[PDB]
Amino acid sequence: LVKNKCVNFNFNGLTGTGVLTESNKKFLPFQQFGRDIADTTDAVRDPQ
Amino acid sequence: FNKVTLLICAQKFNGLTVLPPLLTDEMI
Repeated sequence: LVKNKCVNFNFNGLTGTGVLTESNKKFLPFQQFGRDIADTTDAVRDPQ
Repeated sequence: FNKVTLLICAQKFNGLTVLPPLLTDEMI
């Protein structure tokens, strides 16, 4: 797992490209995949 | 100014763009 640089991120099968820095949202513990206004995958829990 | 007041970079991340004015306030 690599961070802080553009990769074609492919997490849990789901994909996309961007620069992945950190996280703060603290999914309601059960929760897995984050979303925003356009839902646009605004987070992911690296599940490695 | 203070009365009339209002994400932005988020919708930017969809193709949005808000070009800045040529006449900034101070000049106006």
